[PDB]
Amino acid sequence: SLMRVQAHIRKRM
Amino acid sequence: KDMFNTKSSNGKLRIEDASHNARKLGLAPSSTDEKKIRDLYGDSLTYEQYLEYLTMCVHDRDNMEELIKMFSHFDNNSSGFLTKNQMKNILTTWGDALTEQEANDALNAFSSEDRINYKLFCEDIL
Amino acid sequence: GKLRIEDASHNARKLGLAPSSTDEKKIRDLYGDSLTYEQYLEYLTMCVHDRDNMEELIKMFSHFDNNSSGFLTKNQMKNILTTWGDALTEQEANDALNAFSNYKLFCEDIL
Amino acid sequence: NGKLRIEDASHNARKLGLAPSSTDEKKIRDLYGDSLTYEQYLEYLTMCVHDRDNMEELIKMFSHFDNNSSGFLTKNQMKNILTTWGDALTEQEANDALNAFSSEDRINYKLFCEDI
Repeated sequence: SLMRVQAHIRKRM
Repeated sequence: KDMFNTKSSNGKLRIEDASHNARKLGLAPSSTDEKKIRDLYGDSLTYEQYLEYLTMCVHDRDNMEELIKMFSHFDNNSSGFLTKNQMKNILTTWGDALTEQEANDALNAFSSEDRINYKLFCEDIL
Repeated sequence: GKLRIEDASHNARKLGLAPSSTDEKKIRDLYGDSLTYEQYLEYLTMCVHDRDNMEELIKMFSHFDNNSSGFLTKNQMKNILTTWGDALTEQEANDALNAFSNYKLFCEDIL
Repeated sequence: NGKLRIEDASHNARKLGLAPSSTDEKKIRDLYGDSLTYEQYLEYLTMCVHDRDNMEELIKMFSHFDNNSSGFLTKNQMKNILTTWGDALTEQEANDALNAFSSEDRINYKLFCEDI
């Protein structure tokens, strides 16, 4: 989902 | 049956060679599932552990397929790419919405001034 | 079992991993008319080998194809398969070549 | 400040569990000069994976022709293998690589594969 994409983007600081 | 295969090999199976097998099966194991399979069973796998690793790789291919399929719904430009503008609209409108700046920073860190390959984007994210 | 063998064969086909006629026979003989998930992964692995062995037999004949870009004789292909690169046994070379009389049309056939 | 990307790209790849060979590092520098964008970095990782996959195809062939399971093949034997199977190399490239590992005519293909 898009929720996954956003959480991964954020994990890259 | 493989006409060209030797005789040797066992006492476990190197996970690099397990990733090789999955890739030939039409999968694409990432570093994340390659890391958690090390951080669970080690540098080499038994046959049962190899099956679990393959299952893991099936889930991640299905996940990537869903994402690629998702972004393609906004592909008005025939096929292939999406603009940073369309991309930030998706990322700021829905879910745990990123802020305008967070959307800019991430897309600017990825690549080209106005055009983003969403297939490679999903590959990287997963 | 959980999926039908012909559904399993169609799946491999559209993965660019076409099963050989002999592989279709053997898989049914081993597991019946349907496959479990594990048996299907085994089946796919066999198809992988079919594809690889096909590409690497064709390339082997390309190394021996100085005769422009046509073919070779039954005798010299038997020597490539048996004595030069022992891809398959002498009896397996004899019988399979008896299905004719080019190489990349032969390799695609013994699938 | 900016003393070139490729060295850092190789470091990140090693941190991810990958291991870029000397050949891998030569190839990417030939393609995109001294530094990489993030997309060019992703292609780098993909290229490493493909090159390791290609290497596994060849260690399979090298083993096939190693009859008495010696672990050894001659240069001419390997040259023939390298120029026909996998991502086939040219004759020029093949024994060029063989003559860089080299010294002896018989080569340990196991050690040769894990060094390219």
